[PDB]
Amino acid sequence: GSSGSSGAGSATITYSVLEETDRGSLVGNLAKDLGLSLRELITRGAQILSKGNKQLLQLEQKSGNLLLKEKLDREELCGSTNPCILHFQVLLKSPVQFIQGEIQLQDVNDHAPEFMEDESGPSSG
Repeated sequence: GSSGSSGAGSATITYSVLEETDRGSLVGNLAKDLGLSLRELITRGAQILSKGNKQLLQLEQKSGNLLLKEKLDREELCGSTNPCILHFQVLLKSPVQFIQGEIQLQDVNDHAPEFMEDESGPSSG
């Protein structure tokens, strides 16, 4: 059997946060993101990996919320530059595991219509 081939995409998670994010601001949910439980995140010790020395993130690991270390700067990360995405990774302990998350800039400006969803019905004849 054979059926062509294709598939790409490194980023697994994408967060939303401005650029002037204040220190101690909730970037997003990690344990709730993957839909995992704090415990699971705790057991596997889930932390934020940003930069070699001094991290710009700190997962309290209490409610699964990404906390900023300090007040960002600009150039340090991106500052204007595009796409302007933070570079981080979720570190896990035995079983040691790592993820390739991402931080998208708060580019909220669409909203779009939405209101619940539920559809399903086959057809044939």
